[PDB]
Amino acid sequence: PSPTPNLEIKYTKIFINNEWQNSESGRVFPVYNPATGEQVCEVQEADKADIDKAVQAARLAFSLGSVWRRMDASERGRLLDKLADLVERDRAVLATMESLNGGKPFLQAFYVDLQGVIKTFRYYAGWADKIHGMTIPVDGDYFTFTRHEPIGVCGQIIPWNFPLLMFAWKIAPALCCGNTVVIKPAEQTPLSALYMGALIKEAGFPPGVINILPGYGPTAGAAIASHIGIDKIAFTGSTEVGKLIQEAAGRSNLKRVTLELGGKSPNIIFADADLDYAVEQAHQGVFFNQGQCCTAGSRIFVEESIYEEFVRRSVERAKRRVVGSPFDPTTEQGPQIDKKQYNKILELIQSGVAEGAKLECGGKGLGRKGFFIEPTVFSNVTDDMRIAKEEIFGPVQEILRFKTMDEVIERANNSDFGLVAAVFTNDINKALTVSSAMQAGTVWINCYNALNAQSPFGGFKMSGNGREMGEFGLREYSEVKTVTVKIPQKNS
Amino acid sequence: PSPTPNLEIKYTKIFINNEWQNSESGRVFPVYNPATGEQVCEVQEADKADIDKAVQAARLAFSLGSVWRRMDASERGRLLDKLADLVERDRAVLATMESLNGGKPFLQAFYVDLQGVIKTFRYYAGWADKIHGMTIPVDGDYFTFTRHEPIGVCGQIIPWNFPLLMFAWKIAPALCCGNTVVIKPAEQTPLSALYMGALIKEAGFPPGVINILPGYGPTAGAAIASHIGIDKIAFTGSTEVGKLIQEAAGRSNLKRVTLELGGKSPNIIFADADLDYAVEQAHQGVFFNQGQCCTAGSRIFVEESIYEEFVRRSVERAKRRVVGSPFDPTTEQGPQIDKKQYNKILELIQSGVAEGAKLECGGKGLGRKGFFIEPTVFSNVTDDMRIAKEEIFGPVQEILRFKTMDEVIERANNSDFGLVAAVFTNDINKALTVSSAMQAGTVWINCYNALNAQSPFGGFKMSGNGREMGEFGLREYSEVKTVTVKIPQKNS
Amino acid sequence: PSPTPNLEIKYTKIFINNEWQNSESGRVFPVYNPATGEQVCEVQEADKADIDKAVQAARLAFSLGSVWRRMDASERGRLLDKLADLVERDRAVLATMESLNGGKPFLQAFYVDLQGVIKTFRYYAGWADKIHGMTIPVDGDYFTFTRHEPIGVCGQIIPWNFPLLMFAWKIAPALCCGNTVVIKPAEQTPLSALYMGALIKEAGFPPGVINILPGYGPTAGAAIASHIGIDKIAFTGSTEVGKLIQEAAGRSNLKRVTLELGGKSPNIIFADADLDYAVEQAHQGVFFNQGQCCTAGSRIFVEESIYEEFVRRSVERAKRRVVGSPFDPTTEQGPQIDKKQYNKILELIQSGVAEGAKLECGGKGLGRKGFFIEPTVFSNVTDDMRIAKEEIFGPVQEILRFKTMDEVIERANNSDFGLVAAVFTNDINKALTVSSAMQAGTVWINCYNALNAQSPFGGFKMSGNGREMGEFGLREYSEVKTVTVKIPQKNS
Amino acid sequence: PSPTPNLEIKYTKIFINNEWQNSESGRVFPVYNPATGEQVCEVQEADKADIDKAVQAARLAFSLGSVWRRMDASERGRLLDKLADLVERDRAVLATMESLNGGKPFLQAFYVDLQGVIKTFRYYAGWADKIHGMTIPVDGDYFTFTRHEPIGVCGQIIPWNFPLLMFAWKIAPALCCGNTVVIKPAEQTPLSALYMGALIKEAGFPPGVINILPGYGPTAGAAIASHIGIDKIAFTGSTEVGKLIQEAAGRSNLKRVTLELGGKSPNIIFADADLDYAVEQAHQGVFFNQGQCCTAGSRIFVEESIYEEFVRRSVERAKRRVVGSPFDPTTEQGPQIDKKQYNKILELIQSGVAEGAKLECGGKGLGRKGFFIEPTVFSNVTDDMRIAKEEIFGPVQEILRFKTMDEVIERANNSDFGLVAAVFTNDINKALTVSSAMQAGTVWINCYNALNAQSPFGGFKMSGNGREMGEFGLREYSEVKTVTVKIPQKNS
Ligand SMILES: NC(=O)c1ccc[n+]([C@@H]2O[C@H](COP(=O)([O-])OP(=O)(O)OC[C@H]3O[C@@H](n4cnc5c(N)ncnc54)[C@H](O)[C@@H]3O)[C@@H](O)[C@H]2O)c1
Ligand SMILES: *[C@H](Cl)C(=O)NCCCCCCCCNC(=O)C(Cl)Cl
Repeated sequence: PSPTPNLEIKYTKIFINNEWQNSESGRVFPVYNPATGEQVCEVQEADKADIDKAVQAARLAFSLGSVWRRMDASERGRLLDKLADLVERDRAVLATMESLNGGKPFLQAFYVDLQGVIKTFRYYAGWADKIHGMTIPVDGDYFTFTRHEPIGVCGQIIPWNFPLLMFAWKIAPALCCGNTVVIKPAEQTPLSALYMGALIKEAGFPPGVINILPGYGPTAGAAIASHIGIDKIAFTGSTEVGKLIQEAAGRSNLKRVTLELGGKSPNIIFADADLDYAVEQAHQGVFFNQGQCCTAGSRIFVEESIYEEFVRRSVERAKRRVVGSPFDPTTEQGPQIDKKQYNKILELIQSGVAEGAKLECGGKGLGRKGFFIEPTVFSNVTDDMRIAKEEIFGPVQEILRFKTMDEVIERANNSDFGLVAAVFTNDINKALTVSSAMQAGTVWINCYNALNAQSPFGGFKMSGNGREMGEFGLREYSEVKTVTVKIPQKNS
Repeated sequence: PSPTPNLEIKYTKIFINNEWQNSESGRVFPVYNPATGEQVCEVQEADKADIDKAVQAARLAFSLGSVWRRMDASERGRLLDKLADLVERDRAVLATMESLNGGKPFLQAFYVDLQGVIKTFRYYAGWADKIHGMTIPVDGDYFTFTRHEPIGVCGQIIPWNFPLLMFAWKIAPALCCGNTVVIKPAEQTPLSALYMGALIKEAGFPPGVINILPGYGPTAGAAIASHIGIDKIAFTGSTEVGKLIQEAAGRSNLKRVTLELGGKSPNIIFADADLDYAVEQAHQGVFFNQGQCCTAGSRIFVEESIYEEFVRRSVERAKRRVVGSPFDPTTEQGPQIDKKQYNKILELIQSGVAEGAKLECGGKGLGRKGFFIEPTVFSNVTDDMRIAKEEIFGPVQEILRFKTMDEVIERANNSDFGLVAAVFTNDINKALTVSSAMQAGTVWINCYNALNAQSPFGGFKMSGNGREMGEFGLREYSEVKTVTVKIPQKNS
Repeated sequence: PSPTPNLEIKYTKIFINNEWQNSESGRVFPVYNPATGEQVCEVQEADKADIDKAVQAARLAFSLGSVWRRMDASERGRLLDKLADLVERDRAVLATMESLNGGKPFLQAFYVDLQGVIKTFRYYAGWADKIHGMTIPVDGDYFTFTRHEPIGVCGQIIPWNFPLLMFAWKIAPALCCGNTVVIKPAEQTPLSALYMGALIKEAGFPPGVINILPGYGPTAGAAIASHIGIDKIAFTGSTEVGKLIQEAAGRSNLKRVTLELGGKSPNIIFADADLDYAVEQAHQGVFFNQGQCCTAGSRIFVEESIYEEFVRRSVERAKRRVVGSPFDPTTEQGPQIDKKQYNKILELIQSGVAEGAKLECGGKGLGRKGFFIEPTVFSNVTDDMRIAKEEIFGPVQEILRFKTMDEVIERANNSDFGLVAAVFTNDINKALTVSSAMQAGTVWINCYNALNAQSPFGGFKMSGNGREMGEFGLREYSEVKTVTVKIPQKNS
Repeated sequence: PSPTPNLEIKYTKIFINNEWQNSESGRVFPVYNPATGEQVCEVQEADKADIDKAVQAARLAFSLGSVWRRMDASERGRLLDKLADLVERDRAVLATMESLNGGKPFLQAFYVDLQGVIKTFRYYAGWADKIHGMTIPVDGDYFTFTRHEPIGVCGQIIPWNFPLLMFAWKIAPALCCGNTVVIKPAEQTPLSALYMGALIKEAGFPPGVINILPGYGPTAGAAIASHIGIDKIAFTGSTEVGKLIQEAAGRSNLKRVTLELGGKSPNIIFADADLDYAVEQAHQGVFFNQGQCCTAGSRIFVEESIYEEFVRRSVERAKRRVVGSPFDPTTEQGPQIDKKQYNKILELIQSGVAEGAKLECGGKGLGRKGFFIEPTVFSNVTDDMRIAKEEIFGPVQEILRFKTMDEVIERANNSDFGLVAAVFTNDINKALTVSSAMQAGTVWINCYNALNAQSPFGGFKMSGNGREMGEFGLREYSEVKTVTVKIPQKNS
């Protein structure tokens, strides 16, 4: 596959009730190509007034007796499958847009992100008519059952590091369960979300079931978080804003909250691991998607006896990693998303030099247009360094050494985060002891970043709450109702 | 059974690490009998310094390799069953304490509250070794499974209207899942919870697994809600404090939050219901437990053709309702909990008279000592009256009229609350249509207040977040971990 | 839609390993049109040697490391969805074939049977990657989980009354779970099953995963039931043959057995039912599919006070029921399947007259070409009559009267069968009491023959064992393996 | 604990409807001590006439409106817990009976069998009120739910090798689900089951819910298997009789059937296993319970490089295994059950010698009284030998050698049985590849005979049908009913 030549950005308006609208204020905001710094287009800027219009449309679409509420659950599923068909048809267009707008190498957006999007919609297409309540053998002369209903209007806020994939992760389970949605893409990367609005219309979703509101965080995002007519919010982003979201839910209407936030995830390499394999997994585990990934394995603990060789191989690999234009097929790493993130990464790199970590390679920006940074490897990292504690979200690998299993379990768990973890060993007892002891929502054994539509994902500790993907991803998008019926005489 | 004669209050200290402790400040606080106003005893007053000690004890008991972590899940269940046996042995003592301290008629404390306590422990005793994760047929050469682990240190805050029962509702699922607990009873009603500490020690729970911290809201309660070493908080109480709890969770450490809060629940009586049964069920649905129940059916909608007869019968029932000493076996209604609640009820009664509802009977305090209120009935209630909107938590029945099913569904659902609802009709189509349309966590058909250990309970909208009881109550007290193992070759 | 003009039968051979094969013996057997008696075509006649070759192909396709075993579960689901797409593409052809071969009115095969086929494949397409095992908190220092594996080679035998729909009901869950299949359509109706083999190949199922073996019962069917290389058998047909199947499994290799067999199902009409609706539902409930349906409501019990009016309305409806050529859009009822069934029906009708049931209308064959029987209604049926006890499988309606709920529950359950039951009443207490007391696998309330892909179906008593459709339909097609791993130290 | 001095055998009669009855014929049968050959007592001999009375009693106890059918599910659970309490109270008496009657060393009966009995009853006590049906979001305007009802009268036939444990495994899930039971202990070992009747009466089960019918196979057992009034049969015993049971169910009334039958289970030892641990586990895995265990690891495959050392260590262990009086605390191995089993073992030992296996030690009877056999080890066993294919059920260990993982997987799976399997290795990849490839219902990794009340258990292939223990054990004892209600308008 090749990037779509001369990609037209057709959809730049607010999507409400299946109609393209200007912002109430008339304001628009610029969207950039992070690889060149040039403006790609302008987009209508949603603010609190547009959120209120979107919530009203989503609320009306959810009303008892509406098309969306009366629809067979199996037909909700068919609509998700139709949406997957349209994404597959437009796969190269959407991957080009993800590359252009988000800086991802086009072939990675096509084979990773877009494959994840399609598989997510197809997976949840299958769940819609398989969401079951229960019947319960309660005490007394009663018939008791549960109804698993949609919650209602779900507000969703997503970040710039996986714009389209996070859009799909959020709307697929919500729609699977029968909710309606007001979703706010990141101001950096609204474009593929807006294109999805055109596919949502083309697939035949009833108006108001999905409303897409491009805009800034403190305006549009905060309006969603505090809205008294939104029943549930899902947020993926920084831990700092996660706190604000949960606080705003409590101050407003006690909407249900799920969060996916930062990580500083440990990747533990025992001396019996295959080094060809573990070095490459650990390299991808921290450098994938320009380092802009919540799952980044940013604390690699390596057993002492293989530490020097592991560092040696990792440095050779980082020095070889190809940075360049996202449309070039040889590019492995594109730019960071913007100047703020670029500056944040360099400041943390500078703190690592100042705190005495060993800079093995990289450590500087490239002098090109856009926001490109050399693949950077630190060794001799220790637990109290800022780079060992703070999420970098950049192409910065950190390698630590350990001696014993009990020691590395303690150090791996000594974090306020707990998103993912990994252990590489062939010893069954160590693998299961370490994976059971990790305080993390996903633990990989002999792999890294193995995510699948079928398996739930989410944080321990301050990395978030709730799970996404899998069956358990549905639980955050339903409200349980118990119905208890007096009967004349109960028999088993 | 008879109230225990000359009940002495043996347990008045703070319970941490299975030992009885004085408050760090040295302060005690008085506990009163709401039927007489007399002081019953004094109890050690926990504050932030005591909460800090309790969290440390609970964290140590939760450490990997501890007695509580290593215990077979089936043996966690055995301990809950042993606790139930001890409650059963001491049922009269505990019911006497609930009557003396909480104002509940002794026979109701004995046959309702204590029965629910025993059944709750026995129910969750059976779940401990039946909490299952899953194995998942993910894409790719992987073996994927989930582990359902305890979260950690759970802080629990409970109110004064069901002191012992809410104690059991909170600690039983938490312990069943393997958590450790710091629990704060209401300052009005600490005594039965402290007695439970003695039984917890006698049953053999490891030290630090349950810690019981009597004290006030802004001191002990707020110290739990903002504690950075508490992983999860559960709260039952006012909507106003629930909002503060959820905000404090976001501001502090993003601890997981469940809430059970206010209600203004509708009870819908159709003309084809069994009338005398519906009158009695709706009477109990308002007046049970001195009206101090989150489930109170405080908006009774009666179809117009039976409205006058329903009111007349309801008024006759409320006039003969026996109000008196909780220890007297003829007493149906004890006092309200304290002067603050007493005054709140009286002011809402005045608002009902001022806004033109028809005071059919009652409406005043009874006697001079304690906090007794005449059973009160308002008819001709309309939806915009304060007594139709605000939770009263007193013995005040509100009766409204309606004409059509569509109308009453809309009016029932027009509420920021959504805790329970009921419909009385012999028509299967009406019953299913109304119960499916209610925006409430529990809907009763031809009954009211039918609560069972087996069935989940909780609020829609601002009545709460999450569910308690049943299998689903366990979901708030576990963390899901996904483990994904790379394998050489997958076969189905 | 309209019948495919001049339908040529393209597929007439045995389907093994995605190849079209002649019988090992060279023998063929004729296939007839039951509406004219004319021979439609000849089909290769499978016998024991052909079954043996098919089992070998299915076994090789199930080998560890094979394409079908290694495929992602989600990709097994995609293949079922592709098969559904192809059935939809060829819907009119397939409905024409079911009409020409089976006698079903074309419009019914198109809108009922073929819709069920498509919905069945699409439903199970969604389950394949959602079949989960469990992880278990066992006693001791162990990690225990379950794998739900396909059983292996499944033998399936289906009857002539729903040839294509039952073909789908059988193969869809078996393939969903990852099994391979040797399936034997009824000798009267092999044609649509053979066409499906072409679609199975076109969709891309690996060779040997589905093998289709047309032939006779005591030859091909018996060879499947006794085969020592078949792990599981599923049979739908007569109770008599079901007994032979279970016996043959015990005598041979103890293959797992599920059975769907006869019924004599009760349909209970209380005096408050809507007669316009209930008369039509009970009419369709006996007469659907020429009366050739296991779910037939062949014992209608009508409350005394509306019995005469119900009989009057039922007779009027039967007298207007249009019998004729299946291709005529106005036809409601086609012919019976063959002369043997035709003769069985008429002999039972004669038994009814001889035992004193009141023949209200019908009772004779129509005297044209083909096997057409007048729609027949008996009133004054009593429980001891042959027609009240024996499954007729023809267009014969039996109407009984009852007085009390206790009485009708006892008479309804006084059967060796227990496939289905129904109750028509608006009284919620009677509806739930009757439905709960029925000894039947499916109970309808205020409807009849409401079957859905999402709902499990199957018999109590001698109407069968196991369930089909829904999630539970999967349980008969997987084998549970428990894996228990010793670990150094368990923690919760 | 010590064996109970002066053990009186108090309960020797038939147990029907909670009454002790004489046999209808008047016959009694003798019961022997297999360590001495002496007669212990005589027991009333049930035959067809007694089965008939028991089925009538069980049917009446199951009728709608009976005490057992109306009981809260939670109270069925309380009765199982009470039965566990009484077994614990009488643990030493019951273990003395199992030792005296079954030949089990008393300490093994006390610490293994009786612990399993108690844990089984306590586990299923917790399931009774947690058996849930589902509510289902079907297509069309319907409300659909399932109820999981008890099947009815369950016949249960158990063997002599774990008399009390198998009695508990059978009646616990049946009663949990609400069935009634007619259970026939083995003629060799009726005593502990009859004692359980006294405890069942003492615990307070309603009359007729459990009926205990001591007697022989072709008389009492065949009467159960053929009974037209029994809904379900469960049988544990020989493969040959299991085939007869399944055939008899087909011939009689199509009762549902579960079977636990023979095994020839493989135990695979890789060179990288912990060798001394593996030797001891594999020794217990074949010699436990006098070798009379369906799970016996009677094909030990040892990787060639550790084969000679493994043989030498296994021979040393067998030569020191203490065979002697079951009441003696030094005894590890008691006698075989009776003269028939003794002779069958001796003949198979001769077969191994004749066919060229290396007799390393043992091979003859021990002493002159009772049925004691020397612990016997064969090495250089090959797959075609009779001792490698036929279940011995005696203290005969067989050791085989292998070279590759692919080879040992193929040889382990080349069997008509598939009850259990095990693999010993410290390599995670080999452990998971082998366990996934095994055609067996339980696979242990680095352990053997790790059985737990929480884990389901049962055979692949001819080792049986169905699963026992765990949640899945309940599925064989419930009947699923789908209830589908027409509703005016469906909303999600
Ligand atoms: N996958 C993730 O969890 C993820 C994604 C992006 C960034 N981060 C972390 O965040 C750091 C900073 O990046 P960022 O500033 O773009 O993250 P961010 O949290 O500010 O932005 C994520 C989303 O939150 C919206 N948002 C911002 N402020 C909001 C507010 N006050 N109220 C409601 N919504 C608001 C944003 O518009 C965007 O849609 C990064 O360095 C990284 O460490 C994590
Ligand atoms: C005995 Cl199994 C028998 O005759 N069964 C057929 C009953 C068919 C009822 C009408 C067809 C229903 C079509 N719908 C479906 O197949 C749904 Cl997908 Cl379950």
